[PDB]
Amino acid sequence: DAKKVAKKAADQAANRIRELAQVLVELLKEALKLDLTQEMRKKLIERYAAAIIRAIGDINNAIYQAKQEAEKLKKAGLVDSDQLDALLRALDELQKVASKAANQLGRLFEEALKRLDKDNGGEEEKDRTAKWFEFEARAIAIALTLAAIGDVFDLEKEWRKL
Amino acid sequence: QSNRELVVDFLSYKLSQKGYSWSQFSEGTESEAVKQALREAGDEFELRYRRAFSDLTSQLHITPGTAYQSFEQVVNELFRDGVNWGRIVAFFSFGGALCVESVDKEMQVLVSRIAAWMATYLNDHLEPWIQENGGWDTFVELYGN
Amino acid sequence: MSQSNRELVVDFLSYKLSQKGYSWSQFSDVGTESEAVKQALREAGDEFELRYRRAFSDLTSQLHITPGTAYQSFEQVVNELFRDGVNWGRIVAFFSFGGALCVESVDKEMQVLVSRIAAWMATYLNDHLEPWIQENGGWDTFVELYG
Repeated sequence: DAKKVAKKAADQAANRIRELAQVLVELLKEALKLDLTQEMRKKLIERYAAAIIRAIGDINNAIYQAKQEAEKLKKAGLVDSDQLDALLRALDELQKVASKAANQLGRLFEEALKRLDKDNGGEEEKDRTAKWFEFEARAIAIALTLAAIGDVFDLEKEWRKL
Repeated sequence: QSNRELVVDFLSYKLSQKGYSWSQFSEGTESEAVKQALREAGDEFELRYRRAFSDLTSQLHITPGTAYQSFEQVVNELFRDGVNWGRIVAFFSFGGALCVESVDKEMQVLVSRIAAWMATYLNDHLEPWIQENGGWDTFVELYGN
Repeated sequence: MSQSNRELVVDFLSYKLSQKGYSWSQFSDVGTESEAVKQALREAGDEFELRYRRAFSDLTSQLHITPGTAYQSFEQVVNELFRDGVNWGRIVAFFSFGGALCVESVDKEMQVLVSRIAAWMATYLNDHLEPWIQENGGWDTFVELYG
C-alpha cells in the first residue's frame, strides 16, 4: 500500500547516501597514500565523479518509481486525492533532502582533497583532515537516516489525521 | 523546566531499556501524557530505524573531545530545512542513542552533558515551532496510543 | 534502434546547449513517439539538474576536460556509473553528464568536443544501454515512468 511506497522510497534514498558517504571515505583514504601516481589521482577523481552521479541517479530512480506507484494507488482507489497529495509532497521532500546530502558530501570531499593538497604538513594535519571528513560524512549519513524514518512516520500520522 | 523534564524522562527510559540507570549518571498528569507518548513514539521510531538501517548506537562516533560536534552536526542537519513531529521524535531517539553509546564506551560523564545540550536545543530552536503547532498536547493527540 | 538513439542524443544536447544560450548548428552539421521520448528526457534532465546545477559544474570542472583527455574522462566515468547495472535514473544521469561536458566544452572554447561527445554518447547508448532498454520495455517505459 501507500505506507510501503513511502517507506521503500525513503529507505532506498537514505541507503544511497550511506553508500556514497562510505565510497567517498574510502576514496579519501586512497588519496592519503603517499606514493600515489598521477595516474591514480586522475582515476580517483573519476571515481568520485561517478559516485556522485550514481548516487543522484539512483536517488532519482527510487523517487520516480515511488511516484508511479503512488499514482497507481490513486487509480486503483486505494488512496484519495488528499492522501495522494501528502505522499507526493513527502516524496518531493525526500528528493530535496537526499539531493542536498549528496551535494554536501561532494563539496566536503572536494574541500578535504584540497586541504590534503594545499594545507601541507605532516601526516598529522593531513590525517586529521581525513578523520574530519569521515566524521562529517557519517554525521550527514546519520542525519539523513533519521529524517527518512521521521518523515515517513509523520506522513503516516498525517494520513490518520486525514 | 518542562522541556528539561521531558529530556530527562526520555533518556531515563531509553537508558533503562539498554540496561542502565539514569541515577548512575546524574499538568502533572498532562506532563505524564506527553512523556508517555514520547516514550511510545521513540520506541516505534527505533523499531523502524532498526528494520531499515539496523543498529543506531554503534554507528555513532563520539569521544569526549568531539561529543558537542557529534550532537550539533547531526541535529543541525536533521532540522536544516524544517521541522515536523517525526523529526522531533528522531531528535530524542538520536540523543538517547548517543547517551547509550557513551555509557557503552565508559564515557558516562557525557550523559548529563548531552541531556543539557538537548534541553537547550529544544528550548532555543524547537519550542517556537512546537508552540505554533499546538504544543506538546497536539503531539499526544497525533502520536499517543 | 540505432538512428533513433542518435537523434535522441542530438535533441537532448541541442536543448541543454540552448539553455546556456548556445546553438547546436554551430558545432555540428547533424514521430509522435520519438517526440514523446525526447520531451520526457528533456524534462527529466531539467529535473535532475534543478537541484544539481552549480555543484555539477564542479564535478565537470574537477575532470579538467581537454580535447586530448575528454574521451578517457567521459568513458571512465560512464563505465563506473554503470559498473554494477542500469536503471532509468542512471540513464538520465548519463545524458545530463554528457550535456554538462558539452556546455563546459563550449564555455572553454573547445567547441570541437561537442560533436565528439555526442558520438561517444550515441555509441555507448547503442552498444551498452540499448540491450537493457529493450529488455525493460523500450523508451516508452521511460515515458510512462517519468510522465
